[PDB]
Amino acid sequence: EQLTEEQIAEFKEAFALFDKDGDGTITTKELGTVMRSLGQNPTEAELQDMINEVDADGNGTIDFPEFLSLMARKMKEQDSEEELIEAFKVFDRDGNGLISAAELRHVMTNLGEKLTDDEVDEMIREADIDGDGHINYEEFVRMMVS
Ligand SMILES: [Ca+2]
Ligand SMILES: [Ca+2]
Ligand SMILES: [Ca+2]
Ligand SMILES: [Ca+2]
Ligand SMILES: [Ca+2]
Repeated sequence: EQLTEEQIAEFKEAFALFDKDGDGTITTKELGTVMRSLGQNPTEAELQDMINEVDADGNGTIDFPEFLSLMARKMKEQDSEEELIEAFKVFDRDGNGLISAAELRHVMTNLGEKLTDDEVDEMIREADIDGDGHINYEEFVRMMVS
């Protein structure tokens, strides 16, 4: 058990948008063509780093198996990111990109923990890097995963 025929089809369709000449490989050049379509014009050096990070057999191009592997890991990654984003948005009651002491205390109460200002301030101090007395998304993630 790993993937359905439909999943593999969608993986192939995506690979094809990179493999411009259908040779079964994505090169630095082909990756460049796609990115240039998306508004980025990376250097050959930048493209080669992008390939080297995922070309497992060090053969210089990415094959469909190599793509499946990097895709599956990116998707799981994005699942985790999304959970963190949705949580940050539960806490950032006003959406200004920062969890304040008042916001955190409000959400904690509803989460079942009726906290004092001193307690919530200590929580924030633990996570606060830029010293602004608020928890911004990076600070939230860094604490939640470490
Ligand atoms: Ca190709
Ligand atoms: Ca660049
Ligand atoms: Ca390869
Ligand atoms: Ca806020
Ligand atoms: Ca902060």
